Amino acid sequence: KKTLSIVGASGYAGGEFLRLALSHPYLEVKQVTSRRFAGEPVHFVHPNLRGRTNLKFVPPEKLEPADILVLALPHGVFAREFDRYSALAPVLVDLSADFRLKDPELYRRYYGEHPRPDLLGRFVYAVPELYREALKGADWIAGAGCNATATLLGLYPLLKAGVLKPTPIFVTLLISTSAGGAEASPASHHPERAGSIRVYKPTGHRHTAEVVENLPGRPEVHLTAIATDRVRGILMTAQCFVQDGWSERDVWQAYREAYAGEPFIRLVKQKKGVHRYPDPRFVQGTNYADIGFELEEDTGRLVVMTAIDNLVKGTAGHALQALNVRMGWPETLGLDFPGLHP
Repeated sequence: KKTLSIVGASGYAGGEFLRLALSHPYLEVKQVTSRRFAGEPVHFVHPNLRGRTNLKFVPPEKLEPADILVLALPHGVFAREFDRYSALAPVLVDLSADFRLKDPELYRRYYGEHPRPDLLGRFVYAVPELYREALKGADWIAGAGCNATATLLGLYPLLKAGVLKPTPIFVTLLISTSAGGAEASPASHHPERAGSIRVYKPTGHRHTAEVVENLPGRPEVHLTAIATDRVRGILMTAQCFVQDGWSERDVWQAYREAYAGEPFIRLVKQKKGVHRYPDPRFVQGTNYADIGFELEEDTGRLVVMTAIDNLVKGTAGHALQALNVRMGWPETLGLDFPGLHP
């Protein structure tokens, strides 16, 4: 049973990890930090945790060493104060984008110059379905972007098996408002925001970098993020074309091959019934990535789909799953919630 503390636990990413860790049998949450809510019980910020823990936020200066340290700070902050936090634990799980990329110049293009460039390539990208082996020996784990996770899981098998023609792949993601974080903005005032569909980042999305670095064979991939008013969830859709000869059966085989035995991948193969395609609503609160596709026969056009809860499978859930791998614990530990219906 290991000790684990969370930096930036008042945010959505850290708070979601806090919820998950609290019901994990082999983890003991020691400290959770917050400058703003220092001294306040955690349920003051996360009401769902009312009566489930006596933890209170402490200022980060009060931070003591622990076995595992989860960093859920605003992007760029952990990198600027790396030495201070890295000394607190041998195992680091960073949910920020600070150490996700290998190429220092790719990082700069989307985030500006990295302060500790030689550190890039040391953290292992947290996508168990792709790097489980490397995660087993990773002391520094870098969580992946939510949209990146959805896009990579849906596309990886296809590119790995050479299913797609080399032409550009267009990824349109329907995202949620929690993806924007807990910090308010004029655009987020509820009556101003509810009901709106906000084109969010139509071009130049920073998750593109993550997607390109973790897909085989230098594929051309473009992203467009459109935010609906749902609070959680992501429906990733991708437009591309299959090489000639590929039937629907073949494409499923490509997925079965890449993800055979994956505990958190569900291939949605349904010919009939009401729920035939990945739908973020049903994976809400879960660590599942539901995957499906439809092949346009006469054109060869393939529409790929992947749905996940952006805060769980897209953030805290996959980070914990990866931590389970590193620690040698069953991957589903603390991540077995099935979701609800209706």
